[PDB]
Amino acid sequence: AALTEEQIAEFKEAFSLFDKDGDGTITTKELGTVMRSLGQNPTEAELQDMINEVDADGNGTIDFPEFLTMMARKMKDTDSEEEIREAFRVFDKDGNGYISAAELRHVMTNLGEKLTDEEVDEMIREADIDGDGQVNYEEFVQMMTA
Amino acid sequence: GRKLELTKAEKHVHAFMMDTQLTKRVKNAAANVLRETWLIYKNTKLVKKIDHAKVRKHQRKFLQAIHQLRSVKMEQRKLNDQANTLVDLAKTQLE
Ligand SMILES: O=C1N=c2c(F)cccc2=C1NO
Ligand SMILES: [Ca+2]
Ligand SMILES: [Ca+2]
Repeated sequence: AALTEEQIAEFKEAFSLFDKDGDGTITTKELGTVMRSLGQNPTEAELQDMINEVDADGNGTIDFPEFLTMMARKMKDTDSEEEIREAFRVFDKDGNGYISAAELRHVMTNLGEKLTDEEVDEMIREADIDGDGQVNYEEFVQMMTA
Repeated sequence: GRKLELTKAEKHVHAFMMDTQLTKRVKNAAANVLRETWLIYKNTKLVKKIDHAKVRKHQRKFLQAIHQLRSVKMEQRKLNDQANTLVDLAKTQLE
């Protein structure tokens, strides 16, 4: 836990993502809004625990001091190679390590937020390493996380 | 910068026992695991005389307490990933 001056400054900008009304404190209500905008559905009790874990003085909200104190203890990151490969595996219909270019285009143009057909062409150009119209997604994910 | 990396999850499930409802749940369920393990063992290995109804009763209380502990542990895992979601969101300002 040793935040540089730079990280301290950019975590101030980070505070505003949570402090939705700018009053200097994060409430359970603001964390519910934030969490749901990330597509999660924490219960009231879970939101209370989020706050209470960080609220040093016990006034029910998180201020930037307590917020930054928590951040300092959680800076360590880890690579996501395997989680990403499992996301690809959701579309590996026959469980053979491969998704065809046509199926990748189908998935990417219809599910989630979607890509344009021009965007999927650039994706597939990188993903079909062998030019065989098939994507070995383990290898593709390894190249993107290399 | 961080590219595709995300906040690393803590080694083992450790957190959020400040909840005090989770902590009451762990204390009560764990003691009940201790209680029914002892009572099942006694009624199967320290009696001359296995009373199968006694054993069924404590088997039921045993699985209930074990699964309560499981339930708390999964809830702690959910809370940890919720908190790591917020840490990950804030770490995007480092980019
Ligand atoms: O418990 C938390 N509440 C947080 C928050 F608002 C922002 C960033 C991280 C947070 C936590 N980590 O454990
Ligand atoms: Ca606020
Ligand atoms: Ca506070």
